[PDB]
Amino acid sequence: MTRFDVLTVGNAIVDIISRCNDQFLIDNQITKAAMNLIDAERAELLYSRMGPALEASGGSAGNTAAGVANLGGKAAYFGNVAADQLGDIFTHDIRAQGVHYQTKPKGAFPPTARSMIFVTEDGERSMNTYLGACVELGPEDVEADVVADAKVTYFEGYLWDPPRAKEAILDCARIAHQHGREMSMTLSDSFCVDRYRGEFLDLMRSGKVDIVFANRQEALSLYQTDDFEEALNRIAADCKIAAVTMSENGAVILKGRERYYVNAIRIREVVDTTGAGDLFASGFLYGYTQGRSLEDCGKLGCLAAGIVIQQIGPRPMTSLSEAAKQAGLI
Ligand SMILES: Nc1ncnc2c1ncn2[C@@H]1O[C@H](CO)[C@@H](O)[C@H]1O
Ligand SMILES: O=C(O)c1ccc2ccccc2n1
Repeated sequence: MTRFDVLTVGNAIVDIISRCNDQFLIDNQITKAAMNLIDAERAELLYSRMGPALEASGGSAGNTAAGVANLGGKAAYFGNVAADQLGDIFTHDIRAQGVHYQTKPKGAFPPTARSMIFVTEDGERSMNTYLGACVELGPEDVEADVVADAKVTYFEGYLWDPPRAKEAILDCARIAHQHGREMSMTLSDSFCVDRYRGEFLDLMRSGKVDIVFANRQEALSLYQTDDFEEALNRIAADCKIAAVTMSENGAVILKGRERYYVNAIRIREVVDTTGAGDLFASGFLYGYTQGRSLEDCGKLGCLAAGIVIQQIGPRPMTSLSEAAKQAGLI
């Protein structure tokens, strides 16, 4: 037996969430629906223009680990915060969910990462992220025993922005594969894919990544195409398993020549799309590490995604395991 189902690795971030009108995005030159990297000065500027807000632990991979644990799986997380109040919040929330989290802060400065997330009337989220302490994540933060004892190690494409995180990920891939485990990544964001297109392709083609998560936008960006069918064919050729999400249109899981389409759950109303892809990965990787069929992994993904988009904030505040039991996915 193993000690963990899923280890995730990401930018440790606290979210600062507010609703805005569409004009706000245009006036502030915020790219809608994207992750927008910002410096400390821009962070202060945007915050001064933001309305009253709510705070919640975030980080894409963090959300994913929390979601695995909520479902009843065993999760761990690597990510670097600062020794400050935001970091203490971050540490509390993820450990409180029963996720193993032992990455040690290096000091108080730079401070813990935060993302100002603006939710428009259509439920879309536009993130503005100051990386702070996340720039310090490196190979020293790899808990080798944790990687070795985890069935799957999953990481963000977003980790390619800070300088040394990629080296930790390469160490992770080596360890995971030497112990017969699997590696997984999410493409994270279509602009992130654009920044690191060749690098991400090489991760898949060299076999460093076994399982890739993408949405439609990321897949189209990856192969620089308007043709979604081309994108699916190419992604299936480049990685062992691909899980591609398509919002209200559900998901498709690809493995060689196999394709498994999965319907999205019908929604009351889309409240806030923040976390949707993260929780799709929770559900998928929980199913995968429980030995479930690829279709059933996709079902568990879409269930968790559907739940998170019906609340404010990125981590479901209700029981995913209960929801899966009621859905017969157990
Ligand atoms: N650069 C980033 N790296 C990792 N996660 C991010 C980044 N910017 C925003 N997020 C997280 O994305 C989550 C939504 O997927 C939010 O909870 C937010 O914290
Ligand atoms: O075809 C492209 O080259 C392409 C496609 C999608 C993109 C999304 C964000 C940034 C750059 C992109 N570039």
